[PDB]
Amino acid sequence: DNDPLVVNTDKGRIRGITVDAPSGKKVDVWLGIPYAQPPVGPLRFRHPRPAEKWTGVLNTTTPPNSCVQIVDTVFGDFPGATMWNPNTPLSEDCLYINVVAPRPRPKNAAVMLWIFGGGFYSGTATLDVYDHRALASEENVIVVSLQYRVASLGFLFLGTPEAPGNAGLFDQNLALRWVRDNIHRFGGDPSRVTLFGESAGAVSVSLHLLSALSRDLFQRAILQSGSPTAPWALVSREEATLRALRLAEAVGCPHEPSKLSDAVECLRGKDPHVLVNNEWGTLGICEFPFVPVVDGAFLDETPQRSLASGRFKKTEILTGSNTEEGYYFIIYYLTELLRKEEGVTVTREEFLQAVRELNPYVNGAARQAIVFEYTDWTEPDNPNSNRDALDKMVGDYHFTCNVNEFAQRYAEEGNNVYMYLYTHRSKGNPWPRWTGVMHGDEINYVFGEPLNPTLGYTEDEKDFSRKIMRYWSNFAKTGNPNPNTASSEFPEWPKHTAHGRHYLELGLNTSFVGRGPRLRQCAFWKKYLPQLVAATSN
Amino acid sequence: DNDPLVVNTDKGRIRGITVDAPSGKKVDVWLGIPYAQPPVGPLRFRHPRPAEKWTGVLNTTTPPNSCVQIVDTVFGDFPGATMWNPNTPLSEDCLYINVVAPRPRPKNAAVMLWIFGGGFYSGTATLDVYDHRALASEENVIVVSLQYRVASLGFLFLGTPEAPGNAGLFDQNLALRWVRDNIHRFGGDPSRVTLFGESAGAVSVSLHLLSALSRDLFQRAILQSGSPTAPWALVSREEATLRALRLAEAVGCPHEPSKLSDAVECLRGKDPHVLVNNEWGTLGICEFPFVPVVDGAFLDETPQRSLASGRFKKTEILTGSNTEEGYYFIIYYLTELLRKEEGVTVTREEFLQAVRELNPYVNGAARQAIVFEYTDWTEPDNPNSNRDALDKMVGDYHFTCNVNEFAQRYAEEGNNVYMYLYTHRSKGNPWPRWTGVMHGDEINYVFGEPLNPTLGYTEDEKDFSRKIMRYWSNFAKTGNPNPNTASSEFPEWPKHTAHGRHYLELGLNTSFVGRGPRLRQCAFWKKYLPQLVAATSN
Ligand SMILES: *[C@@H]1O[C@H](CO)[C@@H](O[C@@H]2O[C@H](CO)[C@@H](O)[C@H](O)[C@H]2NC(C)=O)[C@H](O)[C@H]1NC(C)=O
Ligand SMILES: *[C@@H]1O[C@H](CO)[C@@H](O[C@@H]2O[C@H](CO)[C@@H](O)[C@H](O)[C@H]2NC(C)=O)[C@H](O)[C@H]1NC(C)=O
Ligand SMILES: *[C@@H]1O[C@H](CO)[C@@H](O)[C@H](O)[C@H]1NC(C)=O
Ligand SMILES: *[C@@H]1O[C@H](CO)[C@@H](O)[C@H](O)[C@H]1NC(C)=O
Ligand SMILES: [Co+2]
Ligand SMILES: [Co+2]
Repeated sequence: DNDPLVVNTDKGRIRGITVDAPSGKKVDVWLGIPYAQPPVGPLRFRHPRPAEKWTGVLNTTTPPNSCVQIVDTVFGDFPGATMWNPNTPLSEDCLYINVVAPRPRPKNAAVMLWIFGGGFYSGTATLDVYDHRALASEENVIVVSLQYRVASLGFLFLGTPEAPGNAGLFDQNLALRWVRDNIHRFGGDPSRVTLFGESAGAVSVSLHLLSALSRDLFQRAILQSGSPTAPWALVSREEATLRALRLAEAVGCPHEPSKLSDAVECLRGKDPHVLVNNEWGTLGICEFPFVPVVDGAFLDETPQRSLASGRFKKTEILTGSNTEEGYYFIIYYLTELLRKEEGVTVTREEFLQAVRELNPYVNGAARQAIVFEYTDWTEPDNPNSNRDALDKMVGDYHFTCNVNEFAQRYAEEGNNVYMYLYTHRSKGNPWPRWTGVMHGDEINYVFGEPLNPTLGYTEDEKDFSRKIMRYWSNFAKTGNPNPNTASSEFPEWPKHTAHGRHYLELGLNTSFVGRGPRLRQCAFWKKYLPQLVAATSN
Repeated sequence: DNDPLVVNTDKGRIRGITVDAPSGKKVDVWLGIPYAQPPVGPLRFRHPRPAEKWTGVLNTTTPPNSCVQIVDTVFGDFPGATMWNPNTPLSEDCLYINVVAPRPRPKNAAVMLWIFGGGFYSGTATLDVYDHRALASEENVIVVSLQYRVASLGFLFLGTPEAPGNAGLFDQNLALRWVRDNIHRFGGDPSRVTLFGESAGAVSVSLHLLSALSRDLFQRAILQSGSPTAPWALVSREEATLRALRLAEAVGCPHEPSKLSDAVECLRGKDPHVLVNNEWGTLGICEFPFVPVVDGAFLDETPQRSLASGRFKKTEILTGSNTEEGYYFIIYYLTELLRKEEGVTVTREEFLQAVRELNPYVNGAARQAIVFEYTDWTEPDNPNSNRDALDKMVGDYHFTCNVNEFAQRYAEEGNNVYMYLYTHRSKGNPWPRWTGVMHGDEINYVFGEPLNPTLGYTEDEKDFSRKIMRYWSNFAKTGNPNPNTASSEFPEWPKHTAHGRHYLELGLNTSFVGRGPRLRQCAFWKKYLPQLVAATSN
């Protein structure tokens, strides 16, 4: 065909469509490309099979079905909560890819590949926050995104072939293989694939750097507020086996570790919606029932041992955190304290009880170390500072410091690292003004949501999106976010070197280069408190 | 006599002398006024008796004998060390008072009463650094000072009547009773006696607020680098007996706790220089062999209990610290490392060894907390930063944090407190460059030593001296260092209130107002580490 919209993929022909960006610059899109067999019936829980080849021309004009997942209804139809809720029908047949190329169609352009986040229980590529048209057109890159299986449906583990674990990661892996085989046909370069993700998506990106099966499938990596050394990122084979049995028990299935065939058989027979709804039992803050696991094929060691020994992809990294990571998770957890309303505060007594609840696995002498490290000693009983203390202890432990470990371990092995601290509140932010720069706020600006003027983003926010979109794309192209010839509009992002630990603050009216971020609080979590538990355990 | 230089005291007459203050201005001085029977022979170690009345007119014109103590000759003749050594001849007959009045002679002026410091083992009022002429003449106040017994001669305890303890403080108490009975005859107000001291002199001054015996002998208090809850300020009455028995053992006297009369008798017979030069056995950093004790008369409870209950004088307080309180004591103690020379530094392993030797009583799980709290996580193995960390751990624990606690409890019992942080180096400081603003560095400036034209102080340093001399004298006069009308050259010193905890930075080119200072580091020593040791120690 002389038509550019039709593209001969390795398994068949697909017809795309030309779509207007919100900027007014046209782009070619291909939405809902089948990259794998629908994991249905006996294929549930297992690793994906490549899609059966088709005869004729399939129209890839519609956003695909999202994977079966729970829906966030705790705050009803609250725009800040519902923006992450899935916007396409929930189906087990969710294994699809979306490609968006700029106009005119490039030759061998840099490929930016988005892997979504939702604590490995939720999320989808089809959300409007992940719109590719801005990032593609404004920066001249092939923006790609994929669906992977989430929750128990993508991460059930029993230490058996029929529930081998990491099925969601192998979904991502098979998509990376697809991009390598086919993205050149859409105007991309297979050798310049940059993986970028947020939260569990950023964790996923880090596991792809560590893993052997995906070591030769991409080039560079961006990691927004996530890393493979996070407490929640992985779970042990011993605990993962028990939770699958708990799921079977809760759903009404045979749930004995002696005979594990009977459990999976009926689990595959159950409705996928009742399966996901009965996952959440008694779990603490920021720990998710079904997440990645050290299986043997994808990963054959814990990410710490890979990181300690130095066994990871020798490539550039761009990573970072936000100032208020914890609040989002302490909103959904701790519901009675921290209500979704304006001007909430925490009294010292309420703060003292929260460290017990937010850290239920630590002795008591360790809990004394936590109350000292996270206290505003200028005004110890300040209701606003005590609320802030809760955000930081959760945010540092579960996100910021784990990004720092990963980034610092990449630095002192020779690779160039570029750390950010995202410090900006959107002017019309639906959440309370005390919540600050929450986990996932950066996403709105990296994907060019302010360039859509039908949303009421300011002029400086539009300039700020254009600013960080360049850093992201510049890095994906050449391995440096910095421009070729420096500018006042585009300040210097220095390397996060091992000896220096520098980072660039990302905000409206700044270019402040700090060091860390928050090295003392991370030193607490990663060095001090571990040996304090080791000392006081006996 | 209508001659003004003579004054008929309660025990006789004395004649003073007119002399020039270094500046050029003229003052009346009365040097070596006896206030006690020489504590000689039977009266050694016991509390002082008042002076026997004399006939005629005593020529009170020569500076008094310094009390028996050791001479600092580890560095030989280093000007920075020899300035604290005694400049008048050593004698047991040392219980004298100095009075210096400005001209024209006032009528009912504020009395600024100086108590010196030397770890309760050393010091004298006659030192050229404590030059009263400049202060008196510049601020129009009656500057008074006194000689109190130091070392074992001043503070020996065996729990007997013949060695009751606190003789040095009872010397000060009697000296305060003299100033109350007599200072109206020199032109001073007995009701406006403001005590002021540094190091152990500030401790002394602080205990006078606590004490029942000296409660009604003065008005206000100024406290430089000192506090009654300092670890070195007092020792236990249990320990202090053992200290005396070890001193008796060293000199060759009976050291049997069953028979204490033979010990004190034998000790009374020995030469006073033998006694002082055999006190320093195996004592760690910032802990002195003979210091104050809870006796029953001067103090009938520990300073911590009196602060717990609010049992102290209801008045104003002007207290503070310097930035580098520790180095001075880390130079003399621990001399193999950190020696007296330019550009010295401490490596990580030397820091790790230093924390063991500067805190040898803690259990090791506590050492991990100290190293964590006093390491620069920006650059953990920086030799400069590891050195400064040693200054702080000693400077905080022994000085800064006890000053803060005393100011805090005062502030939150409704008293008007004023906190400072002295941050200024003399331009011609003989000590090394790395030492910074060391312990007792402010004394030269509060006493008006920069106004001496034979010395080479800068004109900015002369202004800075006149600046703080005004604050001090304003406080002594009114209970507030800030001037009435609020001058532009004199910045606002806000009250160190219980809620805010504001302190003024005292430097050349700064009027910076902070919080604390070092509240986080003081919460470590006073809040966290105490409950750690109790958690860990079995
Ligand atoms: C989309 O697929 C459908 C069916 O698989 C096709 O839709 C038709 O194609 C042409 C497009 O100009 C028109 O006749 C109608 O829109 C549809 N007619 C019929 C008979 O199906 C088509 O192959 C694909 N879309 C396009 C734009 O080619
Ligand atoms: C210091 O004391 C002396 C002796 O009590 C005072 O009297 C002087 O005594 C000497 C004898 O050594 C006579 O030569 C002088 O004439 C006396 N001096 C005066 C001024 O009368 C002496 O007055 C006292 N010192 C001062 C400065 O008055
Ligand atoms: C913010 O920008 C303004 C000029 O637009 C300028 O004052 C400065 O760069 C920033 N403001 C500060 C640092 O107060
Ligand atoms: C204090 O420092 C500032 C720096 O901005 C300078 O302008 C000023 O001249 C300094 N003060 C004096 C008295 O020199
Ligand atoms: Co059962
Ligand atoms: Co013996």
